[PDB]
Amino acid sequence: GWRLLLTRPDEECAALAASLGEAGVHSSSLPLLAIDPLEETPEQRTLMLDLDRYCAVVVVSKPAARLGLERLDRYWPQPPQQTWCSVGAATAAILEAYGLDVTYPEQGDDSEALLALPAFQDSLRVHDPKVLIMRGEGGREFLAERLRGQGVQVDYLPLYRRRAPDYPAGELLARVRAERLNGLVVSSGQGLQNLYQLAAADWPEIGRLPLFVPSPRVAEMARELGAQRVIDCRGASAPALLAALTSAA
Ligand SMILES: [Cl-]
Ligand SMILES: [Cl-]
Repeated sequence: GWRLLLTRPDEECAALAASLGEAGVHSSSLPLLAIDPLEETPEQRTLMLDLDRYCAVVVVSKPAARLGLERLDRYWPQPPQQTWCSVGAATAAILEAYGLDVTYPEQGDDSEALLALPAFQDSLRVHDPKVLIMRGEGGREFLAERLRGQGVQVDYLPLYRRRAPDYPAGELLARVRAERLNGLVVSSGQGLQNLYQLAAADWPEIGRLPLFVPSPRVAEMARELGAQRVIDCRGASAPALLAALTSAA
């Protein structure tokens, strides 16, 4: 059967490993990014104290929901009236567990899916619309750029930095060989980049394996890097990965 390398951050990695194990798929976890919470600056705290200026808040990732909820809880006994948005169901559920109503697409692989969602566009129907994006220190500029194009002002709240964990030399190749892995999962472009960087000289070998990517954009990024077997899952969730595994080899 399928024997997969997972490369997602540690917390999301364990939840995926468990789902895959429950479905009877073997996996080995090698997080290619670690999540380092950011120290809130005075300018960032001000954004949070003025959270009620935003008609929508977009949470781009599971760590952004977790860390973003900490600051919400810190500064808001009662959350202001605004629309909370997510790209996927899995990010939405962290917010939902807190008690928020979340706007998100059902297909939901990428920023585009949220951007095109009628419920999301409706939340922008406001005088001088302002949106807050909760995310890492860096990321995709697409959503901000597009929102600004429609006359929406866009602020970022960085919550964490993403860094490559330090592994003993050869960890990636050792894992693929020792665990007889026949597939790789990445869940983002940065994750895919870190994989290429860590593969280094063994990339011709590693790039050979079925590479399961969450979206068309990441699929394109992977071809550009020389990955020979690029597989587009319809999103980053476990069910999406299972359906993609069934269809592949
Ligand atoms: Cl992954
Ligand atoms: Cl970052």
